[PDB]
Amino acid sequence: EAPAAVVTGAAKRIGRAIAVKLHQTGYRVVIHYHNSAEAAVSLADELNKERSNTAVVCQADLTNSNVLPASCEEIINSCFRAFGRCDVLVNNASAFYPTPLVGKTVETQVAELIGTNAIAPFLLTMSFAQRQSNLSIVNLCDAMVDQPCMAFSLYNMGKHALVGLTQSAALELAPYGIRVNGVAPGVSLLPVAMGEEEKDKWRRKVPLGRREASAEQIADAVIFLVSGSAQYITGSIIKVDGGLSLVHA
Amino acid sequence: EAPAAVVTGAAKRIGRAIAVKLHQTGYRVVIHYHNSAEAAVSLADELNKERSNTAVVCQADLTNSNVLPASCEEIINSCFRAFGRCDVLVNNASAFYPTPLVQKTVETQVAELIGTNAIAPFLLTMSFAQRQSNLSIVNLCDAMVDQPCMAFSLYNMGKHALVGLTQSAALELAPYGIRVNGVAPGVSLLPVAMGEEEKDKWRRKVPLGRREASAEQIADAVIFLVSGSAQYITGSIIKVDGGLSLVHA
Amino acid sequence: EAPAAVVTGAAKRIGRAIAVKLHQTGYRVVIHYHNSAEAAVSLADELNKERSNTAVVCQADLTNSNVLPASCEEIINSCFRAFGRCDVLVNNASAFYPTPLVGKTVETQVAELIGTNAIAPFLLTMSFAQRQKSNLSIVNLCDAMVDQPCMAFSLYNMGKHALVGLTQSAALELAPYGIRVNGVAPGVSLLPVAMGEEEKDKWRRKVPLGRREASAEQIADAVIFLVSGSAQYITGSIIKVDGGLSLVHA
Amino acid sequence: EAPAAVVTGAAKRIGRAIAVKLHQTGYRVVIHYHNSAEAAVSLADELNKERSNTAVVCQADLTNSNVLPASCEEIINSCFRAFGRCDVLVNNASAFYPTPLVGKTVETQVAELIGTNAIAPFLLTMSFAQRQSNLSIVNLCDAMVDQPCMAFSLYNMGKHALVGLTQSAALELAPYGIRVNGVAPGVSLLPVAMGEEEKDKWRRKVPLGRREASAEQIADAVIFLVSGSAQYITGSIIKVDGGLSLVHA
Ligand SMILES: NC(=O)C1=CN([C@@H]2O[C@H](COP(=O)(O)OP(=O)(O)OC[C@H]3O[C@@H](n4cnc5c(N)ncnc54)[C@H](OP(=O)(O)O)[C@@H]3O)[C@@H](O)[C@H]2O)C=CC1
Ligand SMILES: NC(=O)C1=CN([C@@H]2O[C@H](COP(=O)(O)OP(=O)(O)OC[C@H]3O[C@@H](n4cnc5c(N)ncnc54)[C@H](OP(=O)(O)O)[C@@H]3O)[C@@H](O)[C@H]2O)C=CC1
Ligand SMILES: NC(=O)C1=CN([C@@H]2O[C@H](COP(=O)(O)OP(=O)(O)OC[C@H]3O[C@@H](n4cnc5c(N)ncnc54)[C@H](OP(=O)(O)O)[C@@H]3O)[C@@H](O)[C@H]2O)C=CC1
Ligand SMILES: NC(=O)C1=CN([C@@H]2O[C@H](COP(=O)(O)OP(=O)(O)OC[C@H]3O[C@@H](n4cnc5c(N)ncnc54)[C@H](OP(=O)(O)O)[C@@H]3O)[C@@H](O)[C@H]2O)C=CC1
Ligand SMILES: Cc1cc2c(cc1C)N1C(=NC(N)=NC1(C)C)N2
Ligand SMILES: Cc1cc2c(cc1C)N1C(=NC(N)=NC1(C)C)N2
Ligand SMILES: Cc1cc2c(cc1C)N1C(=NC(N)=NC1(C)C)N2
Repeated sequence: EAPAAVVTGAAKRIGRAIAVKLHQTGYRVVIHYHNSAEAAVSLADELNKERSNTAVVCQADLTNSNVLPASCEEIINSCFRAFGRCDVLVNNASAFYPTPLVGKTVETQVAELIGTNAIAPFLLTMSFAQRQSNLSIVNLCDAMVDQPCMAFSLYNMGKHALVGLTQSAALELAPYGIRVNGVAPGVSLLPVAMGEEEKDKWRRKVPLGRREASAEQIADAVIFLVSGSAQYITGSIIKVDGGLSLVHA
Repeated sequence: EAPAAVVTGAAKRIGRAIAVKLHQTGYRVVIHYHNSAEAAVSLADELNKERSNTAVVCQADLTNSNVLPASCEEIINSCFRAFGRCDVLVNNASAFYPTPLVQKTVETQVAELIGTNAIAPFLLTMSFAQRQSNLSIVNLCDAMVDQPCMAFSLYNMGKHALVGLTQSAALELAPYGIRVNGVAPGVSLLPVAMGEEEKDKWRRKVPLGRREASAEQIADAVIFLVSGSAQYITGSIIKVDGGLSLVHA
Repeated sequence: EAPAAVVTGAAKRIGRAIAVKLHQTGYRVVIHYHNSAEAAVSLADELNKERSNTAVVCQADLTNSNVLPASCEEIINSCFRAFGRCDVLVNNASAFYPTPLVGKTVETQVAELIGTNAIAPFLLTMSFAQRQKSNLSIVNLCDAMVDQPCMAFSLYNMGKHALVGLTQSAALELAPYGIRVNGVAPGVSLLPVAMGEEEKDKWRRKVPLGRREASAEQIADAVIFLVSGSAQYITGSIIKVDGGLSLVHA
Repeated sequence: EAPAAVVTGAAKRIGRAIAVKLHQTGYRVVIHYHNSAEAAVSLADELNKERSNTAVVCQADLTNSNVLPASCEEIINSCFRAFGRCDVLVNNASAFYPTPLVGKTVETQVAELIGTNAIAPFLLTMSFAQRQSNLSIVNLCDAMVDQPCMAFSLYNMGKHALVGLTQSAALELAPYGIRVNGVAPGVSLLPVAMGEEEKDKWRRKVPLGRREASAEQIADAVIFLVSGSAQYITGSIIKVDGGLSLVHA
């Protein structure tokens, strides 16, 4: 009987790529989504047409609040309800937007950027662990956290917190046989609303090929970390950035 | 006239040593505190005896909540109301306690640990910057963040987020001439409630002299970073750890 | 036609496991060695028994010297001579022993530890790149514990740090030629056969993930990933394979 | 009696600023140099005019070779011969030039870049420690070593090695009371042969003031690390880079 995985923010883009590649490897998947209901259901439909009763959707807001723990617990519960087990958690969902130091309130900005990128991963990790084979968690990090975009403090804080979670949880969950690792893209699929000229400015900075990573390339590193070929790896973050983080100003 | 500094959690231990040292260097000081009212008032009294009208107290809970932004605005504002300027911010206040992944409600644990260690520092940084010469911010980090204590995930997340804030704010505030740096203790004054035997266990691990840092030694590094001797340093984090972080398991 | 790989220090242990997995994946290999001559020749023999003329050996001392560049060029040359191409270089060979700051001379310690761990990797990378005439890559065997080093191993540690710098520098510089450069950083893997079990257990007990050392094959699995089409966008990265060891405070 | 310091490559630029400031602080100094004999003697003359018998020169090639240990041993001996003691070692001398992977031989390139930047620091460290109040070593590192200049692999290798030495020697020498630390410039005094256009190009990248560090600014951080205000600091590398290393491509 097939293992099962939760992928957060899996309706589109990198999360969908990761859900698809896990499914093709033999996983049943929970496709978490927030606003993208149609895309989520559409993906689950495609996956179920390939193998029946192997995909489900689960809607959750991952903004920080006093109910975020309940929400995270429910996402994990959804995997146990559909599949009877939960082998892999992929923390992919991420809010990303500028929060200049010098319109959402600042309260909202902190709640969304810290909640999605860091607090929700921690609460999902807690629920995943409490409910417990090749068990692992993969966190989607950011290769450029030490050379950040100007005016993105809250986003940067959240991704650095996520690094701290990866290490702390790797350490504490190791005795339970749960590995915890990260994949850190540089530039991968560009924002939908980004103009082509602005996309090319990013592409030209990448040493390896002057192009963004495909979603599938990101997913490839996720698949490695969840596989038997990574059974000794925990607390590691693999950059998948085409050399981008190595380029000086 | 004399420059002014806000020091958070400045009633006792390291924050106290920082407040004293800045005051001895010629700063007027706001001593922020949460529960230690008697100690804070007592410190202001002692400093004011040295030089009249140079120390005040400001009480605030730095727990994350929808009122935290207003609280942080108020702290900065207290420095302006007392001293008519605010030249230095020291983010020292910190909650610290275990938050096991497998085990106060979880939402309280999040609010306290992430609020004090990261979100309060971000909001203070915003309030400080907006209100704006040798301007700088010093964040109290942690030298052991990459080799964390077992079961301290939320604390570790908060301190990693603080590293992210230090970098992101250094970059963003550099055009305004505000420097942003960190000081990362290893083992300094041990928890008052920790037994002498457990304290000795940590002391024994420290290569440089088999002892913890004094609060004064931590304050020394803060003083350097705020000084004109650090005029070109921003985005740097100075460990003050006696070599502890270099020691393998 | 099959690709070809050079693996340094490939006679035994992790270098051996790397050569074997590459060979199992379809690579032709050069097994470089220094003192383990019988093990190197027998390994290549067992590989050639599996598939004819798919393995050669090349002996070289990788101590720093004025002849080291020539040796390194010859190692790369031996891959082109045998197989007509060189797709993969694995810098695996390593000297490891204490060099306290406070039976070899210091100049010998410098030459062996900096030579094998850093200078020879640089010189091999140079010859590798220059000889290029679809998936080219270099993998450098780093060390997960380089920021929490063993007492009295300054030269070793300096060599492994330099190796980090080479991985980054060569990744940036070689990216325009489509050559990826990455690292694998073991924590504790195969401990010396001769180390007492009670000593081995001291190390094993410190590892979070299973209180055991990595197998050689576990280390090789990461190299195999980095050289594969699943890692085509990865360059300049160093994957720790340490079971959480570098996370553990003193 | 006044303490004594060895500064390598001290005839010009940053090493000169370091020797000057150490001298202004009360230290007697050994001004090591390789080719700059006139500039070295001129500097010794200025310092001895200020305080007689407080400065000496010592010539040495720091290229790697089988006699480099003897040369490093002699530099340390020259401090004992002039001053009767050796309290501080500043590893400042550095060769810097491109060594592309694709008129010096490669053997020479290796010997010069790895010897000056790494092996000579190790051998000086060894001799410093073997001949042994407030003892310390300060290594001049490089803030940009993780985002290196294209075609500078040997230089980068040497500076990364120097980080490893800083850590390993801090750990090993701590029991003897010798601290070991680093200062990592970003862009400071720009090279002798660089056009105005190219100087401005680098200046423009620096967040904090769009200018390079002064030699004195670099020296200020060295002074801090050897001072009594740094007595618990060992194994630390302080970036002095005006935020340069924080800037993405
Ligand atoms: N793409 C890139 O270039 C890079 C990506 N990364 C990281 O890789 C991962 C994937 O990147 P990418 O696919 O571009 O991510 P996206 O920006 O496309 O976001 C992924 C999903 O996050 C979900 N999400 C956003 N806000 C919330 C919220 N409040 N509650 C719940 N879910 C929410 C959304 O779900 P929905 O649509 O259902 O609302 C969204 O589809 C991220 O973690 C990202 O930070 C790192 C660096 C670069
Ligand atoms: N001591 C050490 O060994 C180490 C220290 N550090 C860092 O150095 C800094 C100072 O350390 P140390 O002096 O030991 O710290 P403490 O643990 O003594 O905490 C400092 C102050 O933080 C304040 N604080 C705690 N919770 C809150 C809250 N909810 N709202 C507002 N303020 C709050 C308290 O104020 P009050 O008393 O008024 O209630 C407390 O006195 C901290 O940031 C710490 O993380 C890092 C590594 C180790
Ligand atoms: N095993 C572990 O726990 C760890 C391993 N590593 C790294 O992993 C890699 C593989 O480790 P492992 O298999 O244990 O390494 P070994 O200690 O077994 O050494 C690997 C090979 O290096 C060769 N070598 C040594 N000196 C020279 C020299 N002067 N000239 C040429 N070749 C030489 C030897 O070849 P010969 O036998 O033919 O003389 C030896 O077999 C190394 O780079 C190592 O540093 C990192 C962390 C820990
Ligand atoms: N300046 C900057 O922007 C940056 C500097 N740094 C580091 O800061 C330190 C000082 O920088 P800077 O003053 O610009 O350095 P320089 O390039 O000016 O060199 C310092 C001295 O090193 C000596 N040196 C060079 N080769 C040898 C050799 N073979 N043997 C002995 N001594 C030798 C030279 O002495 P002589 O003149 O007597 O021949 C030279 O004057 C260096 O370690 C450098 O890497 C780091 C990053 C940036
Ligand atoms: C550089 C960079 C980093 C990113 C990033 C885009 C770019 C260009 N993304 C990040 N997170 C999320 N959630 N979405 C997007 C907008 C695609 N991180
Ligand atoms: C190792 C260690 C890390 C610390 C730490 C103590 C120890 C032993 N402290 C931290 N933060 C806060 N707020 N207080 C205290 C308890 C003093 N970090
Ligand atoms: C970026 C940069 C890094 C440097 C550097 C200059 C620049 C611009 N220098 C380095 N080391 C030595 N020895 N001299 C010089 C040339 C001044 N490192």
